[PDB]
Amino acid sequence: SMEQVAMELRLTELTRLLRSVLDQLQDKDPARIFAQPVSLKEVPDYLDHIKHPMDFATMRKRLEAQGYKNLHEFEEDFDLIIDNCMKYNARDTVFYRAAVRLRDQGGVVLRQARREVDSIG
Repeated sequence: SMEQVAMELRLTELTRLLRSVLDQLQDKDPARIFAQPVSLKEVPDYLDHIKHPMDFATMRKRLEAQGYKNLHEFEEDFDLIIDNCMKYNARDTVFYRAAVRLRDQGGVVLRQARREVDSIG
């Protein structure tokens, strides 16, 4: 139907906007600490601690399949990246500290993303 096509176009357009958001957030991780999944070869107990792992590569896979239906779903995955890191790692670590800085810098980008998503519909 035409209604289904129009809904598909809206999802494609959201996908384009989320890809720009993802690129902007990932620039706030210049050390690439969050670029890839925590390796279970290297951190074999990770899944005993963290029940829903997340990372930027995994979000990019989901995004390119158009698997984010709305900005809430995308933000949920970004907050998992931060929140997982701040539980597994202590305050005095480069990991924890990178997550704080990504959270603080990302909030700015996400504040305007929410306005754009709402504005454009």
